[PDB]
Amino acid sequence: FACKTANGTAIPIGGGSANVYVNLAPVVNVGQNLVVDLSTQIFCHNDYPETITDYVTLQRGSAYGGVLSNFSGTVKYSGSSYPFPTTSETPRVVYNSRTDKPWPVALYLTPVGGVAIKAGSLIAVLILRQTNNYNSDDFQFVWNIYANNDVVVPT
Ligand SMILES: CNS(=O)(=O)c1ccc(-c2ccc(O[C@H]3O[C@H](CO)[C@@H](O)[C@H](O)[C@@H]3O)cc2)cc1
Repeated sequence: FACKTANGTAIPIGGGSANVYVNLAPVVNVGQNLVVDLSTQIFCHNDYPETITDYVTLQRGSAYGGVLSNFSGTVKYSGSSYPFPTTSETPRVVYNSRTDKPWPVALYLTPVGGVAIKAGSLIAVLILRQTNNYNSDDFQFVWNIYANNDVVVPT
């Protein structure tokens, strides 16, 4: 089991850390959601699906910077939503193919004015936890999520 990003970096077998850079809607109003879709950013696969089933959770999602100070909301993981920043580990998603499969995570963030997220800033850290039905591997793939652009909340 290993993963790759839309910015051309990787995390190999056994886990590790990578940076992800997301383009964000430049304007989000109060009462609206800013969507941060990681399924277009993070892709993973199973290295031996003939015999091994991989299980993948969002272990913890943490907020930083302007997201931490100016937003609340949810994380949607494989079709169900939970508070973000997270308060539990999600259910598992199965990875059962060598073919790249998106990691089905998206943040829905709503403003609690002006530049609310600064370009280049860290907005979130998402920990992907991978186990399997084969051995006792239990690995963390740590994704540091950065904004590529400013996000403005109008008055
Ligand atoms: C080379 N001979 S073989 O066909 O029998 C063979 C080759 C590779 C493997 C192999 C076993 C464990 C592996 O472990 C990783 O990949 C798993 C499947 O994605 C993960 O569950 C593990 O955590 C680990 O990343 C990867 C490849 C097994 C058999």
